[PDB]
Amino acid sequence: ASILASLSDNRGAYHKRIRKGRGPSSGYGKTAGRGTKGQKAHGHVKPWFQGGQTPLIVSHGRKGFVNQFAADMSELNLEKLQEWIEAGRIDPTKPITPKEIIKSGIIGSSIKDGIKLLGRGKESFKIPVTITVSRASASAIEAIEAAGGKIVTRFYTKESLKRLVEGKSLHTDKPLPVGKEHVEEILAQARSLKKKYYRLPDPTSRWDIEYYRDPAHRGYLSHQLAPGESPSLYFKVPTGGEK
Amino acid sequence: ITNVPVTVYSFPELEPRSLESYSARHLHLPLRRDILHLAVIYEGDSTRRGMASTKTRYEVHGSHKKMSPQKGTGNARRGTRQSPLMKGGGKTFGPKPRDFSTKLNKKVYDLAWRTALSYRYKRGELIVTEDGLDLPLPNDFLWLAGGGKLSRELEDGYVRKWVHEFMTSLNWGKEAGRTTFITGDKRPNLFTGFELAGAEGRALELWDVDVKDLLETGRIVIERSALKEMIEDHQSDLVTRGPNLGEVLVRAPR
RNA sequence: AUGUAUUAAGGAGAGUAUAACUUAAUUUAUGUUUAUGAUAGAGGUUAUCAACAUAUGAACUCUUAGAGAAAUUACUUAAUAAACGAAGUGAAUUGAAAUAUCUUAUUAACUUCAGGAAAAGAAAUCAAACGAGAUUCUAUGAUUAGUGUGAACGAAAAUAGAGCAGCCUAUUAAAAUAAGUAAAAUGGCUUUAAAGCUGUUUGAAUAUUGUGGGGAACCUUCCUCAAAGGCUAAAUAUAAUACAUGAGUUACAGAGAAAAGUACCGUGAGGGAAAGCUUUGAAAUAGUAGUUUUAUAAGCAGCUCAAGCAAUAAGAAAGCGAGAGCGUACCUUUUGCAUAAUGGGUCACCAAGUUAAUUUUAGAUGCGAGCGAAUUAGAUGUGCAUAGUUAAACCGAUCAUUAAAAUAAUGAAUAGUGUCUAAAGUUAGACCCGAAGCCUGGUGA
RNA sequence: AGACAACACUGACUAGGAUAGCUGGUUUUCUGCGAAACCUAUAAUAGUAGGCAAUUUAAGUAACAUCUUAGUAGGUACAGA
RNA sequence: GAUGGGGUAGCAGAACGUUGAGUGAAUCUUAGAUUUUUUUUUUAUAACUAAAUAUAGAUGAUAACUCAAGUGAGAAUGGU
RNA sequence: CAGUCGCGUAAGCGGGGCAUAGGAUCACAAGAUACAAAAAGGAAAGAUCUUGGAUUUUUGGAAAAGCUACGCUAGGGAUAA
Ligand SMILES: [K+]
Ligand SMILES: [K+]
Ligand SMILES: [K+]
Ligand SMILES: [K+]
Ligand SMILES: [K+]
Ligand SMILES: [K+]
Ligand SMILES: [K+]
Ligand SMILES: [Mg+2]
Ligand SMILES: [Mg+2]
Ligand SMILES: [Mg+2]
Ligand SMILES: [Mg+2]
Ligand SMILES: [Mg+2]
Ligand SMILES: [Mg+2]
Ligand SMILES: [Mg+2]
Ligand SMILES: [Mg+2]
Ligand SMILES: [Mg+2]
Ligand SMILES: [Mg+2]
Ligand SMILES: [Mg+2]
Ligand SMILES: [Mg+2]
Ligand SMILES: [Mg+2]
Ligand SMILES: [Mg+2]
Ligand SMILES: [Mg+2]
Ligand SMILES: [Mg+2]
Ligand SMILES: [Mg+2]
Ligand SMILES: [Mg+2]
Ligand SMILES: [Mg+2]
Ligand SMILES: [Mg+2]
Ligand SMILES: [Mg+2]
Ligand SMILES: [Mg+2]
Ligand SMILES: [Mg+2]
Ligand SMILES: [Mg+2]
Ligand SMILES: [Mg+2]
Ligand SMILES: [Mg+2]
Ligand SMILES: [Mg+2]
Ligand SMILES: [Mg+2]
Ligand SMILES: [Mg+2]
Ligand SMILES: [Mg+2]
Ligand SMILES: [Mg+2]
Ligand SMILES: [Mg+2]
Ligand SMILES: [Mg+2]
Ligand SMILES: [Mg+2]
Ligand SMILES: [Mg+2]
Ligand SMILES: [Mg+2]
Ligand SMILES: [Mg+2]
Ligand SMILES: [Mg+2]
Ligand SMILES: [Mg+2]
Ligand SMILES: [Mg+2]
Repeated sequence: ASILASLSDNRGAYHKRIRKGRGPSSGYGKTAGRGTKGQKAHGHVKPWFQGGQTPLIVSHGRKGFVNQFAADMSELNLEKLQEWIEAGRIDPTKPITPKEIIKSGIIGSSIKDGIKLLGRGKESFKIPVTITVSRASASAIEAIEAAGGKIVTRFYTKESLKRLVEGKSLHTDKPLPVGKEHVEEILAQARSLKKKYYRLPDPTSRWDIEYYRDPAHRGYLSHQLAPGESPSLYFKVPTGGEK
Repeated sequence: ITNVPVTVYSFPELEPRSLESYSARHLHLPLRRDILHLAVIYEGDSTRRGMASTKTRYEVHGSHKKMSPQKGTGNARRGTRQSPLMKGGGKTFGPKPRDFSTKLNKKVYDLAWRTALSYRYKRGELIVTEDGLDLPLPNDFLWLAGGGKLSRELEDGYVRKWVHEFMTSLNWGKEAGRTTFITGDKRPNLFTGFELAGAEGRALELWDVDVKDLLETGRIVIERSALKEMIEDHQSDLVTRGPNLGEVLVRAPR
């Protein structure tokens, strides 16, 4: 009659409850499905126990190691980037920075050590955009430029990306200038801000520096190179000639 | 049609003065008994105290000495006196103070709030009224109560009588189920009138309403502003990208 | 049981108006409101026919001067439990299917010292090239990094919440900025080898104008901090009291105690009850009554066939049953039990796969390349998935092996996520009952 | 005399802290299906793991079983010296 | 004129009953609610009919649906 | 299949022996690979590939002697008189 006396869940949602040790006609009575006077009836067997035979992890050993220093990138494909622009969720007229990529839901709600642009669906991408990511594959750099766009791979960290979405740090695709000449130019830009904005860090390790110092990856530090110089901080391009 | 109308009445005379428009996904949803069931059972789990406690053999008072010798007695071997087999022993799997609360998605809970609100709309049990709704108690009586001439005994004996004869004329009393008055804030006349005469109905504040309260009594008498604030807070299923929420089709004839 | 508030020494003996509490054991006064209260009488023992607030007389003996066989002596305006805190000391049962390292475990316990709390505390801290900004408590991070043959043990950064407070002129009285110190070798603790603690033998330096410590072997640069001197409330622990809440208990329940640490047991340490009310009256058991059968018979006492008896009366046959036949209790445990194998005197009651966290599956259902959570304008809050591959990174719809690479081959590629119901894996007492023994602190000649 | 140390002494009593691959017990009904006591490993042989394999219900089937016809592997009973 | 029908270990599905809670400020009760019994009927671990005895207006009982478990005992030389 | 060596006129043959009887991991040691490098540059210690030393002979892999008639507990009658 009453609505509260007529509500229920779908019948398929309900499943039989098995109360063991409540008679023989229930099917789970005397022994409750344990057998007859064994270790599995009296006590408990360890989960890793195989009766005494040595496990394979010991006979063969554990192979390899788990890399604890490897960066975790948020993979982004051109197939998905195009779908977001056609839907009006990413304005292509403005620069597509990490702040606009995370707040768009294209890489999910999880922020990671970086964002890498992959080249899935590179043959159907013909939108000129100005994107700035942490990394990009060779197949995506040519597809972004074939359509008339610009791509720059900057250096980011997990804390740097969070501050970008939080507005605590302004985005910039240029490294911090070094030298006494630029000290004022930069200090003046900070005073006009009238707000505390954190700086984006720059690569300090040998690898990360070399990654963004080469033109292959469209690194933001490639300018610091000469046409004949190599990105490596140690190796050099040998000279070929009679000696 | 995507939008459904919602007439606004003047509570004392029940005169249709204004007309508002709400979405069909607000007051015209299909009746889902399963979804309503999951929201009602979800609220009962949270209201439960869950503090029942019982002692196990590891908590019962006494010494853990062995009661009798292992052999030679001729009786069944016994250990400690706190065993479940003994007289004052502890219950093995007895109740303990724990959390009985379950979890329910906000979008599913918001759908059940609007499903219970549509169940009342399609049946004519949702009577929206203009803001300021309060029981129109007589003026002379209110002048005496405030003055303090009337005793507490007589002050309550009258409200019980007036509220009874006032709810029977409207056919909103105990005869035709009961009525639930949902207002924005607390009102002296309304809330104090239904605390002395509760057989005719009850009054609740918007923050004190549950999905179960929208299905208990016979009718739901809610204010205009309260209804708009109830659907705006429980539309997580809809607004995720809007739908008509209180759009005035006919304005009050000032 | 939890939460909230308040409080910060506990017991005993004997005596007394037997609701009244200390030899004064029912002291003496003040103010206010008194039925519109508070939450025009009778009544001093035929009493306390008045509540709130504020004062007030009395308040014995022992623990508790010294002695002693506590409640005595002899003197005298003699007087402070437990739980919680910190340091010191520090096991074993247990697990690893034995067992030594390990685990159990910076545990239990004991000793000292201290307060209502204590401890800790304003970086010789963490971070990583950006920055954070004392301590304490809870959760996540995290069955992670990592250590260890294994079994297992197990961080921190950071985030969220409770609180938030800084200082040396410390809101209570302290430094002329710290040398046998930092540190090294060696023997140990802790632990990841660092850092930290430490016995023994040795033994530095003087500030970003780059002096010293740290950043997980170690050197270097850089960054960060400034030991060898100190103060600091709150959130926290425990106990007592009061109140609030209850798909908590309602008398073999709740607690051990509805009159209880009492009665009683033990030399002792110590162990430790039964017992509610005026209601209801189940079974077992006992003595009888009604109907019926029974003294020629060898029944686990039931079942199949069934004469007869049984209603004073129109109607209406429950029950008991002569006689005939069939049938060697139940459970457990076993290849197999009527077994002379196990267990039970009968009846009633108590009595065993439960809860939490974590990790999964099926079904149903919400949203959907997003899900979930959480929130004038902005930001904020674990996680999972969205791309795979390899020991691993680079790489990437491609990747790995081919000591150069190259379609040469081989392997690996396409909807998730939340909730409910239920069954489950893991760790905890882990479905219930049951050892002998091991260790620690106490008791007794 | 392994004697005594207050029921107990090849190491008392008491409080606190265990395990037991061993024994026993594990409570309502109806319905459907339905084994094994074999192999391998084990400080194992009263235990346990992995197989064979019981069950649940979804995808499949050129499935599985049996007979007929044709073909094949292999040497027993028998018979022989 | 469908097919199927013994069963231990074990697996699976569907239900009943017990205790408390929601609907419930509901429904019913001296024209007899409730009465541990007896009796009658119904494919029935359950309820129901009627009888006998006693007397309650709710600190009484209760269908249906749903929720949560200190939820079902001839077996532990079990305990009281 | 790729690499590149041998024999043979050639076809072709060769990834030890006519066939059936030699145990891992961990740790350690000798080489290679260039993966990661706990602030950073190096390194240490790790990871991958090849290789060697085993009555690890209880040979799927513990560093291990006895008595009890003073004996105890849990079981078995699954083994005795
Ligand atoms: K072992
Ligand atoms: K690990
Ligand atoms: K200092
Ligand atoms: K009786
Ligand atoms: K017996
Ligand atoms: K039970
Ligand atoms: K002798
Ligand atoms: Mg069965
Ligand atoms: Mg089973
Ligand atoms: Mg099962
Ligand atoms: Mg058994
Ligand atoms: Mg078994
Ligand atoms: Mg003990
Ligand atoms: Mg009890
Ligand atoms: Mg639930
Ligand atoms: Mg004295
Ligand atoms: Mg003295
Ligand atoms: Mg932690
Ligand atoms: Mg100093
Ligand atoms: Mg030192
Ligand atoms: Mg150092
Ligand atoms: Mg050190
Ligand atoms: Mg130091
Ligand atoms: Mg370092
Ligand atoms: Mg009791
Ligand atoms: Mg009772
Ligand atoms: Mg005879
Ligand atoms: Mg017997
Ligand atoms: Mg009882
Ligand atoms: Mg019970
Ligand atoms: Mg199932
Ligand atoms: Mg990935
Ligand atoms: Mg003597
Ligand atoms: Mg002797
Ligand atoms: Mg002796
Ligand atoms: Mg069958
Ligand atoms: Mg067989
Ligand atoms: Mg072995
Ligand atoms: Mg065994
Ligand atoms: Mg032949
Ligand atoms: Mg049959
Ligand atoms: Mg059957
Ligand atoms: Mg009756
Ligand atoms: Mg029994
Ligand atoms: Mg480094
Ligand atoms: Mg072997
Ligand atoms: Mg073998």
